[PDB]
Amino acid sequence: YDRHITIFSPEGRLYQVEYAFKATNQTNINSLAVRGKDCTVVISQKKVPDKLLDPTTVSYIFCISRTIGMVVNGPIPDARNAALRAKAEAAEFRYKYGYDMPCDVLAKRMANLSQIYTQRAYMRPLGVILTFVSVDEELGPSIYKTDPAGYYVGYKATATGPKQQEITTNLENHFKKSKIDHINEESWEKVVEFAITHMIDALGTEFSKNDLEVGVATKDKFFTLSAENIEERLVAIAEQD
Amino acid sequence: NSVFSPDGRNFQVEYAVKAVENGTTSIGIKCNDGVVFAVEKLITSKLLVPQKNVKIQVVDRHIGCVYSGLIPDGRHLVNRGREEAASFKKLYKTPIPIPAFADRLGQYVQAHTLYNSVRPFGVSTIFGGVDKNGAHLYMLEPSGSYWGYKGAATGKGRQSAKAELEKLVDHHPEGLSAREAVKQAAKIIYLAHEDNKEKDFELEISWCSLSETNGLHKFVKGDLLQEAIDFAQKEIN
Amino acid sequence: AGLSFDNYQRNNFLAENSHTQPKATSTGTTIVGVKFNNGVVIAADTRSAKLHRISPKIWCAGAGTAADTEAVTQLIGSNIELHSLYTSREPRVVSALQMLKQHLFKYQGHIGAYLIVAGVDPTGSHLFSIHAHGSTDVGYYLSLGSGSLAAMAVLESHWKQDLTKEEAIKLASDAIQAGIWNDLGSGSNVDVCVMEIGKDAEYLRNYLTTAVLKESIV
Amino acid sequence: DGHIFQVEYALEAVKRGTCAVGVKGKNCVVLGCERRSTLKLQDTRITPSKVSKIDSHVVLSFSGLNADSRILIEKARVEAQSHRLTLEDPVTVEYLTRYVAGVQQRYTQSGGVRPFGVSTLIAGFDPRDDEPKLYQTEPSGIYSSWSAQTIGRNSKTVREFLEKNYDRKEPPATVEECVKLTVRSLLEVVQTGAKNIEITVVKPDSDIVALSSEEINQYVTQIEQEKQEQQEQ
Amino acid sequence: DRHPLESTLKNWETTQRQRQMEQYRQIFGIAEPMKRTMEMEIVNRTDFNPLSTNGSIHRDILLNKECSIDWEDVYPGT
Amino acid sequence: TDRYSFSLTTFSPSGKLGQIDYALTAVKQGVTSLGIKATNGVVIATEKKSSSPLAMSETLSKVSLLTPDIGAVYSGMGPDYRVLVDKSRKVAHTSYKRIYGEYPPTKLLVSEVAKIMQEATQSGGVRPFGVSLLIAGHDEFNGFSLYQVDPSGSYFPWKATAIGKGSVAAKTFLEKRWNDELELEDAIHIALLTLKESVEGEFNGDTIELAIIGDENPDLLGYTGIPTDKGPRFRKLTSQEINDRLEAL
Amino acid sequence: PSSINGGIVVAMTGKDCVAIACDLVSNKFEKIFHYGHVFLGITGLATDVTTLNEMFRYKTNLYKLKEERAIEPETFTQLVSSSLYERRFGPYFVGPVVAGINSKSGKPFIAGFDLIGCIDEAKDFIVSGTASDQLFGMCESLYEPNLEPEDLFETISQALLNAADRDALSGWGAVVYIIKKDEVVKRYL
Amino acid sequence: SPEGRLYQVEYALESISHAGTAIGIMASDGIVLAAERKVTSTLLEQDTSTEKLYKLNDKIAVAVAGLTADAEILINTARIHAQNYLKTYNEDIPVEILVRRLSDIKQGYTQHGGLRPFGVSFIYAGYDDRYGYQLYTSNPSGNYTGWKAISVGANTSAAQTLLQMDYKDDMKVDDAIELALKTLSKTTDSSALTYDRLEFATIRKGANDGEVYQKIFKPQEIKDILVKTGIT
Amino acid sequence: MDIILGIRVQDSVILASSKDKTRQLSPHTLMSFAGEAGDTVQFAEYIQANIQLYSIREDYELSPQAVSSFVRQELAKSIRSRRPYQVNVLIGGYDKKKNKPELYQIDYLGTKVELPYGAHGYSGFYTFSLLDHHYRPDMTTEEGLDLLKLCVQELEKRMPMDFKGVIVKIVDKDGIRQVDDF
Repeated sequence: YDRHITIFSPEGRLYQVEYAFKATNQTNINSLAVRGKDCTVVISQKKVPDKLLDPTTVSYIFCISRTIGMVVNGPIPDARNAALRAKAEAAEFRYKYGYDMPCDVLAKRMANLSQIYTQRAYMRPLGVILTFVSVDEELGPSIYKTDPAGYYVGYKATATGPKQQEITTNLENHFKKSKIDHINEESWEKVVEFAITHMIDALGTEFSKNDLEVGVATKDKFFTLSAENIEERLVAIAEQD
Repeated sequence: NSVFSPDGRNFQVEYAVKAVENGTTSIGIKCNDGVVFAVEKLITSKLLVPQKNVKIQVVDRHIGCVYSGLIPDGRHLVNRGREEAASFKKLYKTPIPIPAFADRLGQYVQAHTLYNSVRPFGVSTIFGGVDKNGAHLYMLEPSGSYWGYKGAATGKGRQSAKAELEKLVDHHPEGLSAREAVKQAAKIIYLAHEDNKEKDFELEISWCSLSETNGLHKFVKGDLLQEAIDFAQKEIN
Repeated sequence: AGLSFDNYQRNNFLAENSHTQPKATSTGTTIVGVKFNNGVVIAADTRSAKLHRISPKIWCAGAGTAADTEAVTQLIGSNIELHSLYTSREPRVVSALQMLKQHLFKYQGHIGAYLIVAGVDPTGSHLFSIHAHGSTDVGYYLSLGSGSLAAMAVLESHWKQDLTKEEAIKLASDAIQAGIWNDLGSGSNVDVCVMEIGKDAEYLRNYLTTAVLKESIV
Repeated sequence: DGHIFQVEYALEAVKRGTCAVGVKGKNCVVLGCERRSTLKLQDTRITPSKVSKIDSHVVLSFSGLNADSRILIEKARVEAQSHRLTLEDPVTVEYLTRYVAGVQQRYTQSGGVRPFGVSTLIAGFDPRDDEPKLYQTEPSGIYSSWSAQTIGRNSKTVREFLEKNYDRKEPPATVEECVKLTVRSLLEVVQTGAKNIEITVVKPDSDIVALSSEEINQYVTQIEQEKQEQQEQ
Repeated sequence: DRHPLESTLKNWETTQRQRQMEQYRQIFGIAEPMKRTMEMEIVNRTDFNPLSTNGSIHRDILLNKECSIDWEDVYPGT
Repeated sequence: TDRYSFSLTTFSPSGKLGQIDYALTAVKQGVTSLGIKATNGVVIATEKKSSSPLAMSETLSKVSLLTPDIGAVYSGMGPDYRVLVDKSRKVAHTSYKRIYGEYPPTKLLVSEVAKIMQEATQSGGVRPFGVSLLIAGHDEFNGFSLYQVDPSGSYFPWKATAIGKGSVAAKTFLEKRWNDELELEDAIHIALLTLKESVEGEFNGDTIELAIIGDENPDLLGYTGIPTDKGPRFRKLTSQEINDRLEAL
Repeated sequence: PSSINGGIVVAMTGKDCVAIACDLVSNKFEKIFHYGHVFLGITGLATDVTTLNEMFRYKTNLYKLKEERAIEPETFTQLVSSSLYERRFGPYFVGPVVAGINSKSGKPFIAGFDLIGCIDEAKDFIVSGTASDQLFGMCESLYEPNLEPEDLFETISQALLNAADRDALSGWGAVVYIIKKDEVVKRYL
Repeated sequence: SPEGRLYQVEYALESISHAGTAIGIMASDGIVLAAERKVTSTLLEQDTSTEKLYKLNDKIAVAVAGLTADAEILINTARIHAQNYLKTYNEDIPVEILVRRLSDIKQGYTQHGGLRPFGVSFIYAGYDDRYGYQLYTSNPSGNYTGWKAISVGANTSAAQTLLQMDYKDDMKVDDAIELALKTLSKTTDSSALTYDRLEFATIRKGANDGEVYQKIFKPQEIKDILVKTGIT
Repeated sequence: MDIILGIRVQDSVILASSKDKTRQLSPHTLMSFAGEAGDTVQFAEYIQANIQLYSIREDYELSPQAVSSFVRQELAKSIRSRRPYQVNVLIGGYDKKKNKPELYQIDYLGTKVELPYGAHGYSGFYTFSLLDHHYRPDMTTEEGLDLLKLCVQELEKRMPMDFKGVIVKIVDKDGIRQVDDF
């Protein structure tokens, strides 16, 4: 009974949650996010290498209402279900309180729902880590990450997936050195190229318009890139250095 | 009712997919402006009423379904698909986009994979249609996990069938026209039955194409089916 | 649960059978609000307390049934304190406006609170008024209650863009005191508060044969 | 849904609860019971009655769990008074037995609740009737009508003794001889004697009587010298 | 006869959830309201203990009342 | 033998509840938090050992303000603490403040919190909350207090306590230090010393969270002119005021 | 109690003291209840006067059990104000007049309410009852700030004696409670 | 549960058997309750906290052996019923009506599937006019028994031995104090006894003016009964 | 009309009513009432059902005060909603702990008084001037019946309607006694 339901084990553990955490490595996808000066940028390794699939239908970047969006990793069904829970709450906070749902409160609100499934017996945790990004009217560029236990924290930059230790070490060694606590560029054209550069450094593989998914937040909108805009940013890295 | 495992895998989905592996084999082709659905039957007896018997279900004027797994589970999804797409008409006053239909069924099937009191649907569906963007084709699993596709196949015959679906799409860089797919799909279903040919089965094919069906779903009958059989028979011979 | 109607058919019967009912306290007398160069001002008349706080930076002036103005403002003052604590951001005047509009629309004028809402938040400065219907109004200056025609008439005559603190506090006081020169000798003084966009909200109070001896201890 | 063993096991707790016997008479009904030892320091002046009124004309006693017994007596009391309030005549002894059977069967039918560890005797007269009524209900929600019955600890040896001294065609001839048989029945089992016997006697139209420690002594020092006279014989 | 708003507010909370779920059906399809009502069924079914009167802490997260008061949360009818 | 339906936290054969001891083991594994009552105020304290070096560790406030004059801190399940604290803030406004116009005493509000922990142990199908809470605060008549609450919903008043990982080394230090004289200034210094024994990361104004329910603070009320209102007794030590006091160590 | 909405209460404050009177002696339909040191004069329907007595006895006994201290006049003022507002739509037909001494400061307190719980706090005197307009005229003619305990009794008793002066015997009553920090009294004048 | 025997309720009766010790003794003039607080650390505050003894109204008190978290929910449920009885009947709740209501709630958690039983045994003291002074006990099974002198919790049987060999039907309340304290000092396996480790309450007739008078003790009165009784 | 009359002497209460219309709540307590022909009978029986349920459940008599306060509570609790209907209740009992006869009147709004003698019915205006001159705390039961016979004769002198036949009942240490003027 100690491993089938979310109840304290002999060592004070919850094994159901450790199993929802292993579901977050299931897709073999890595995602990366960085704050700029006026933007926040998120990358995901699209990875459809060997199939009859239709890549304009395989995605893990979900926009939430207007100015907010997220990358999910973990199984695609639980990712879409988490997106449904994230778009309904941003839409009804905007009804109740008369202003646009701030990302900090959406991350808290998704983390508190995950505390239900983390205490109840008859409900299962979602097997996903949710990485919310936006540019707030107060705190500016924002990253917040939520996990199957209902824990959440804001970030300067973050990585999630099988290879997150590599990406996080390369990010840390950059912020440790430039000492700004964000990527110091005035436009999203240079923060996507920093993000793709440091992702290609960490995975050990170069990227194409077929290995990449990219989303950008700026204070007017969250927008996913099309594969032709990723093509400009690949041509621009290759041209620069 | 048993809901996570040491691999982070949903135990009751490990069981519910075993039914798909024992269901009737089927193929869907996304043609250059349409979808073609094709299937192998299980004629255990002549008692099976021909014509009355059908595997490819109408979900809406522009949408169809073929599925492998437990029959009441799939019948319930076809019934919920008929409710779902009709709910779109009754508010948005237009036919539903196929990716919206596919997401609504993915969210529906995923719902039962959560709680320790309901069953993961033991059925894989291939579904698709033609809409204001064009043709679309999607395959949905017992896990809830679905995605778009150039062509797909599922049920008993899946490995020989998927080897032939690659031999379509690697061989033609555009894929294929709706009237070519009617021939080419039948080649696969009689080929993938190689390990069961000590029993016989009926070919059934249906389609929707913006040109060849006016963008409305129709069955493939008579001379086209007979020409596809005369193709599939010369190709397997 | 909640606000009950327990004695609704009994009190209609008691009032029908001549047992004439106690009278609720009605504040009919003027409230004004005046937006200015760096903030907002609101003020009200007193006779025998009419300014209520939703949050340190968001204040109401009340008119109509006095217990309803104190009850709804402090209920929304609880929801907004809880919402400020829940979100960890300073509360917004537009949140107060939505909560009051939604709440007075739960009721249907049954609750008789008439309300001028003014404040500051991380967006800037704001000034609105809610009626018992759940109707809303917005403006650079507003008034409600019995002095409202005379107080608005003065506010149009004197208001400017770039109006400063001392000018606005004079004008709010003259806009009330025109509304008290009409029927003068009944009330006096003016409660005013001033919400400077960078600073604490500032509140100014009154700104002008031996009978029977049977006994026991209890 | 539980499992049926739970009903057999409930009934094993009923066997470890103290003895209770009831008998019909020609013109009365009696219930009587093995009242446990009152422990030293237990308060005499309020000591539990073991037999309980449901109204003036229905009376009940149990074996098994004394906690579960409160709840069935109190579900029965509220049904009796709510019935009189809603239907303008007092509850019949069989209707009360059908309501107690209804709740006992409800806890035996539901898998989310244990069934009561309580069997009961239920006795009385119907309103305006002089046929004495007697019943027996069980953890299973089953019930039956009786002339004489016993439940609880050693109840088989009392059933032996009743089959050796009572006749369905010819009850103990009048309310005095009900007491002789029922006291002598309990004296087969209650080895500490007249402290441990408790008896309550009911007659047509709402007369109900608790016999004191003095009358049960008068019956025990009547049955005892009849035993001596039979030993000298 | 009766107070005008007596029944208007009697059914209010269920009337509001009913209307919220009807919009979720219309916009997000059949699955989303079914998911919400299943969680509500699990939380009403499981958390029965007779002495409870604060409802449950988890239904406040599902109803989205986790930091907001009605007069009905100030005055339980009891 | 148990087998008794789906009931959780059931009685083992030795009479232990069992599930709750594993919740105390979750509490015992969590990062230390502690508090001290002085003569003129109370202190509450904890450590924010980081969940990533790229995190904004200002977004996870481990110390929370239940109401003006009342605060809190914990060890164990952070999600469980946060939900108990959204309910604790709500129940103070509903049951007490909206009837009586005052905020509830610490004795009252600790019973309200402990009730939710007790009722999550008697219902089926919910594990205990894996947290121990400290609550500190002030009231007109009762004066100042510190409380501890365990997963069971048992609670008690303390003079000083420490919960979570370091708690035996912290409680031997607190008995060796606590005295009836204490001024709030020296109490903050004893709290800073005690977390500096228990810390495994770096110690600075970013890795320690520390607060105090002491004097009234009218500069924090956010408004002036009503004479009576006292000013929330809230002085959560920001990282600079902490680094000023860490100059002493 | 008949013509019962005519029942009156005068409340008044003096140097470290208070005084709540009410017409009756008849010692019938008494309307000045004590909940520890706090006194609640009630005026209006005798059914609501006694319903409210039981209701505040319930709430105060629970308060005293829960909180381990008696209810202070301010907290009783808030409790009666919120509790009367719970009946917003069919209110109690009353004007309560709370009184006592705030036990921590030693200060006098009085307040009155309207039927939905609005608080009148006045630092001199308070009146309630449907025809007491005459008695407000009386009391404003004769109050003086900071009166001593026995002269407080003299002024509140002269307020009462000047009211309704057709018959001062048989149907005349005035229960002058005088409320101080240690001992409270009840004169049946 | 199995073989005609309750297993969880037998484990709840075992759960109370660690839970400190509590005695109650009745006398012709009134009732004594006394109890031992289990916890001791210099940092746990010894004034203000009722650990064991609780008022339900003036005339009725309860002593707890068991989980205090469990006890407090039942105590509040009885306080509501006692004031709701007083609001209904204008007269103080008879002690039996209260101990029956709490005993039924404790049977309800014993039978219901989802619910563990409450791990608390209560001794009740109170006065009412039906029987005068009454002393009762109510265990985790929901059964209740009336007693002249009783104990619950740790060393139940050893304490009931000393009550049985010292008690008399006609003593007054001052004689019960020395026996209840000496019963505790003979029942404390904890090494020695102190004014902070005790809790005490008495219910008495007072002025005979229809009074009932509970005497909530302090660290000053309990110190005095210790040195008066024979420990210093 | 349907007059009720109640008179309290040293050691009895005498309850009287026009020609049913009383309940023995306990063998030491009564409740003669008057009002609208429907709801008063359901209220009288609902009161008898709970008071009798307590009487069974404890085997203990609830005091005349405590049933009087119960009756005022259930009347208030059923005046909420619906609308006030015309009813009056006299509770006449004997208290066996205090050794006193007791008489409470409760009008339809829930106003509970305790007075020497009480009536409901508009011809009651005749009786109060007759009962102010003779009422005495020291009276014995037969002085009670003598007061009553004066009242019924003057009620009859002033009522040519069907006022014939009061039903009269006495409550004391010996319980309910039904008794005659005749």
